[PDB]
Amino acid sequence: PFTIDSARGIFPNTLAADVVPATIARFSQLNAEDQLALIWFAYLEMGKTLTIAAPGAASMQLAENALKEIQAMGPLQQTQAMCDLANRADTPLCRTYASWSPNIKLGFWYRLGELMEQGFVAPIPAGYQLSANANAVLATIQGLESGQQITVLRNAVVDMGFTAGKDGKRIAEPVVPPQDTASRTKVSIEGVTNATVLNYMDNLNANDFDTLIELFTSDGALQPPFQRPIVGKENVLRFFREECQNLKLIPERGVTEPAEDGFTQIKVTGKVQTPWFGGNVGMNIAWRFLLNPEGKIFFVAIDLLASPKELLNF
Ligand SMILES: CC1=C(/C=C/C(C)=C/C=C/C(C)=C/C=C/C=C(C)/C=C/C=C(C)/C=C/C2=C(C)C(=O)CCC2(C)C)C(C)(C)CCC1=O
Ligand SMILES: [Cl-]
Repeated sequence: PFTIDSARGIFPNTLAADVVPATIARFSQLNAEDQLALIWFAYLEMGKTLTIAAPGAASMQLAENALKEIQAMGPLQQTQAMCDLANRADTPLCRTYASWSPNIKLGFWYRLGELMEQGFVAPIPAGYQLSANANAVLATIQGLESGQQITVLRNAVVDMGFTAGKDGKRIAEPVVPPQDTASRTKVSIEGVTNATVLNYMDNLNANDFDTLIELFTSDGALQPPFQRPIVGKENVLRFFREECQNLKLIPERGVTEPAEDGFTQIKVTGKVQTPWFGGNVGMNIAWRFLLNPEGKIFFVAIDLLASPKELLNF
């Protein structure tokens, strides 16, 4: 209950899927052309059984100029531009890309994937063979659960490009209006009646970010899977609005324990769906809450779990 960084240690039994950042670190070592080929390979195979949802119209508008610029290049330049993004080179295209929210980056690559499939953007060279390190990285990816697979792909996409400056322009999709109160569903969590946890889940499922943020302490933090804590209401609300639209949280069961100084620690396990895959991918998730004596959220961590065997009382 003293520091955000120490609260990171609550529920230390929770086995997170650290194969995801491990695999991202291996991927990030590879030659840029192998990075592009590997994801092409993974994308094609995954597309045999899982269809990515189409990017939103606003997103496509925001990426359109950059996409047109690439589409106007000769093939060798197209390949160089994509390598620039993978290498995190400092170029105008890489700076534009870095200014984008994850969803806009994902929609940019969604479009390039379609154009490569159609032959209008320089495809991976025919008969391309991955490097020794890259073939093993792909093998690991293809052995993971789909929820882990899609998280590796997102993290590879978000990592590309070049950030120059701390207070650089941030481009994101417009904020969706919250769900009308009448049509809202309420979660049920075995073992957990805590109103702050239930209101957390219900407000996020309704895209009601202004209500959600009011659950937090001023200095409170939210820790997304495999990322550092996002600290204080402005940064956490920013994150909700830019990155947390149209999720479906399906918490199942939890446990509630006292913590030092009248705090309460609560662990919930369940599933989450991203709007990119809808009901076809259910990620296995834990939430770890540290609530102050008044019930506000001092800290919440969201963990991608190593296996369904990490869900409480499987
Ligand atoms: C790149 C590339 C390509 C294309 C690649 C493409 C098109 C790849 C596309 C990949 C896509 C669309 C991946 C989407 C992933 C989404 C995830 C993991 C969302 C998780 C959300 C969670 C867990 C949120 C949970 C949350 C909960 C519960 C909270 O309680 C609080 C909020 C929080 C957010 C934390 C080509 C194919 C063209 C080849 C070349 C190449 O490189
Ligand atoms: Cl998402």
